[PDB]
Amino acid sequence: AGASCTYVWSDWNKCVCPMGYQARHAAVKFDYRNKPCDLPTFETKACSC
Amino acid sequence: SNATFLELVEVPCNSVHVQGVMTPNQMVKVTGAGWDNGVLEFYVTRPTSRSHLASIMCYSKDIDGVPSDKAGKCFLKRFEIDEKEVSLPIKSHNDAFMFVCSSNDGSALQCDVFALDNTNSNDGWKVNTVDLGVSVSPDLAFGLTADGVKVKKLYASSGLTAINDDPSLGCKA
Repeated sequence: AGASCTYVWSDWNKCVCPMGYQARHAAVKFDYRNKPCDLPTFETKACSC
Repeated sequence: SNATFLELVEVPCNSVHVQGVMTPNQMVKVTGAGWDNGVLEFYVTRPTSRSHLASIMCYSKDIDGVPSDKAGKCFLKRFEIDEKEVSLPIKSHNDAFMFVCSSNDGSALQCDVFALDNTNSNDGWKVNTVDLGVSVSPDLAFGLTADGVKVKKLYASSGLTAINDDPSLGCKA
């Protein structure tokens, strides 16, 4: 199966101006038995402002 | 600050106690995969001990005994000032959820509320923005009051400083 330990990504929010970046969110679905979930739950990217 | 570029720092405690003011474009985040029983309450407190400032209470539609006029609905409590229904995507204790709260301009406190159907997880999140009807002030705290929150996680953006070493707040020793 290989289930992802994070939920899927939310949509990118509106571009923040004039810094020129937007963000999107995920959440942890489960931690592994041997280690915490290491997939990202927050991401930023540059956008036009 | 705590990072060269904006990132969300996990808070190893039971609540997020921000030191200072909520700067615009910074945020506090609370997530969970669901909860076990009762209502889900996302709360915001302020100093002066401490006092409640605003609370979002969401009643599950999948719990027997919840009154019909509350099931599947969320309510915004302000301090008490009043309580009023708000349109949020959280409908069930079986839903995953995310609270992302920030100040849009250094005054108003608002939250983006996300919900995901655990039976249709590939469909993603539904989101609604709710104004908390209160203004930001120094040393706000954010947390959850619910029975059996699953995989509860707390974050504070790197431009904010949150308490991470107070055992009174459940911080990991």
